[PDB]
Amino acid sequence: EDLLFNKVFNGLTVLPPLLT
Amino acid sequence: VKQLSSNFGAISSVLNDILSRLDPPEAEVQIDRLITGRLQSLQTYVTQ
Amino acid sequence: NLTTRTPAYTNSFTRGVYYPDKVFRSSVLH
Amino acid sequence: STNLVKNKCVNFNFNGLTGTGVLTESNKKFLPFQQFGRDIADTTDAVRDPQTLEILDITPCSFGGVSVITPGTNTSNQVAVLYQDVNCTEVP
Amino acid sequence: LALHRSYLTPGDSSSGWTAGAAAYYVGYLQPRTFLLKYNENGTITDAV
Repeated sequence: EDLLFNKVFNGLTVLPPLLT
Repeated sequence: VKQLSSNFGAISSVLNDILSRLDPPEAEVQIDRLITGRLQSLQTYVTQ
Repeated sequence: NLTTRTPAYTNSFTRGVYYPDKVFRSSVLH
Repeated sequence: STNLVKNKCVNFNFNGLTGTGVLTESNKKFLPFQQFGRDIADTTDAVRDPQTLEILDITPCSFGGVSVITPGTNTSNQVAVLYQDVNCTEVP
Repeated sequence: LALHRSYLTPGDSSSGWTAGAAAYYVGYLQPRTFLLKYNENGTITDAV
């Protein structure tokens, strides 16, 4: 998983995901 | 965000300038060009 | 006036680029 | 040439560029000719004050959507409100 | 271009001149589209 994760304004907001 | 920098046929792409340098009755034609244009860009993001 | 003066072309290799505007952009390709 | 204010959401008109933002000290090193600084997407995120030639960052001030958490009207009329994306020092 | 007149070659007004060393290259400009790469300090370090 660590190997996998590492390899991967104005009126606009990005809401956070429920399951961290 | 880029479509916020396109005139759509008004004098300017900045709402402050259209309102500041024009009389209130004739600015409404120019804002209505931006509002029809900016609304079309948001409808395309939501459909896509 | 002047007297007794005794054209070729050379390639301009990637020269003549001038800062187009007074804006500052960092780490951007514009 | 009205005096500068920092760390408050203040409308600003500099030498012909106008926006509303909180202006703070900037670490950006502007070359001498450059007047404003733009980030990707054509938004002005830096301005150099003409009077003292100092680079000041511009950051939009807070805007988040209040949401209301309700136990349900039948259970209770208590509610709790989430002001999204706001450090809780600017809510009042 | 500066023309050097010297005691060495008085000659006449036309012949009182020394070339010395000079080189000038004139290239005209045309409308073009260039992608300019700006580094961390804001210098244009490349273009295509």
